[PDB]
Amino acid sequence: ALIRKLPFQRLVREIAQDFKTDLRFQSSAVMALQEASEAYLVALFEDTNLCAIHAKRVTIMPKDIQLARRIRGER
Amino acid sequence: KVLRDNIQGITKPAIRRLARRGGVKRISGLIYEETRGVLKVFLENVIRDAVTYTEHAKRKTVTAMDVVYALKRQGRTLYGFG
Amino acid sequence: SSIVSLLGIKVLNNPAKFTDPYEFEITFECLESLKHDLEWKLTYVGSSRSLDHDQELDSILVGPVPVGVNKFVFSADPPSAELIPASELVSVTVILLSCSYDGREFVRVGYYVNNEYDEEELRENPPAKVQVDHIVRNILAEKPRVTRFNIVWDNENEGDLYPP
Ligand SMILES: [Zn+2]
Repeated sequence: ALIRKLPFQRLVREIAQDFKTDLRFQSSAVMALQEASEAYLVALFEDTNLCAIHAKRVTIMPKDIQLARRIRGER
Repeated sequence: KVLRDNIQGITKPAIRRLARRGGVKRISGLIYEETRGVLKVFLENVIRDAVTYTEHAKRKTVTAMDVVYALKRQGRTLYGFG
Repeated sequence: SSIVSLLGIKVLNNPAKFTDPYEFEITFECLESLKHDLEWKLTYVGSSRSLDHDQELDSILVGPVPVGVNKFVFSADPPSAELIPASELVSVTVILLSCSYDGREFVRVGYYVNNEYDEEELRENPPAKVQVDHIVRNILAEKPRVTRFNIVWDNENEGDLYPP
């Protein structure tokens, strides 16, 4: 919905290529990854905004995104 | 460095929509590249696992079931201890 | 399905000086006898740019784990300012309170921590040489970000078919 499908599907294909040649995703699998990517990034932005607010800033910065990746679990 | 390295899966307007959806009001211009980098790590981790399950099932086609399970590895994050 | 669950955390002394210890009270539940150890770690993120600047502040290793509700306190020494990139010292960061069982991480709690000078003059014109004694930290205690991982709890009772 927020992400357009075809460029997203190409990225998925390129990434999957680095793991195993000649391997397609079912349309439902790509859709599942898209929906999950949207949910992941929305949640990351929620934490990112919180970080900025706590820093007394109204503008999010790359540091806020990296810290949100630590505040949610990292790995 | 080369074209393949710079292939993207989310556009700049999409990044802005996702940011608004997450409650963001203003952004550094450096946020587009940052967000793209974070997305690529997320997808590499999930797809790596999805592919492992597909291979063990003697398949060449990745299914939603492989993706759904791979997506559990990130854990479940909430506010508070409920 | 988790044998051990975090029930709550209290951030006890907040706001505080940068050099003050971190006081926490942690409460958790253990549903049944476990063979191995739990370890709670407290980690301060020295830089958002790299894990290289993480400072582990404290650890409590418990084993065996008593069944029922358990409580403990950290009074953890603060991070070393000398080990933090000076440009990232008086700025927001995160602290992370985690727990593992038999070496398998099952819960992580992250808090934002703002660091700000306690004088208008310094806040307006922060000196190149940081003045640690004037830094006040403020943990966002009302918004812990709690992440749970579904782990295997009893290697005799359950098997992961894709172990690491
Ligand atoms: Zn002074």
